[PDB]
Amino acid sequence: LIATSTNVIKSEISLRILASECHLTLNGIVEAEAQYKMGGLPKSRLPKIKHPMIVTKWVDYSNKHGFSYQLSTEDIGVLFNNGTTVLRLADAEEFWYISYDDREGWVASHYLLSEKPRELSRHLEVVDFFAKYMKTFGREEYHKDDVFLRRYTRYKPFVMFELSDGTFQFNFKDHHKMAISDGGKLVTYISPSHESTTYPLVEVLKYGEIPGYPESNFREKLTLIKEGLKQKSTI
Ligand SMILES: [Zn+2]
Ligand SMILES: [Zn+2]
Repeated sequence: LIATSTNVIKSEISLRILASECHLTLNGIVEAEAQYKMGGLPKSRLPKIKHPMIVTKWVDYSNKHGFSYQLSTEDIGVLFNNGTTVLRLADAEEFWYISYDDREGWVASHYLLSEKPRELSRHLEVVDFFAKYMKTFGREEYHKDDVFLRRYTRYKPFVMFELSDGTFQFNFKDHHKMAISDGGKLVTYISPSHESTTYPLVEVLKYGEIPGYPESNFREKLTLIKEGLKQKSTI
């Protein structure tokens, strides 16, 4: 696998955290494969099926001062070239400014668009551009499921998204998408018509393919996924 591009992470602590999640779900995938091959049944209660956060839209321009994406919450993020992020909530009133922190890797600050700080004014002009184009977070109820994009990597066969809740999303050339969550225990298949279905990974392995989508070439995709995770874990 040869990454054509990826965002630059300047923080060693951030890189450690990223590598840990890559390591974590790769281990999970390998364990699911071991359960399939050797038949062990974990004492642990099975993973509750929960649809993960997904990236529904993204764009990688060179001349607009950032990478941008939309999430299934309809939140819009801009990943700026210095590695900071503005995450604009779908309500079009609140946003997070996310920057580096020497203790936690990333830190997020809560703002209102109506009370925009002057030192983020140009950031929000860029965010406004991408909002037009498209059309960490505490424990408050409105924010407890908030997620942002920590790292993306573009490969020829797929683009890989690493979300802040530990979910990994893989968009393949054939417009089949797969998201791995819950430490590699759950796989979410997103069809080319955006029909979303989530399964325990071990169940898909035993079945041999994604239910309802025999053309999705699951085993090749899972191999690519493992290669992606393995590579990113070495940084
Ligand atoms: Zn380990
Ligand atoms: Zn808020």
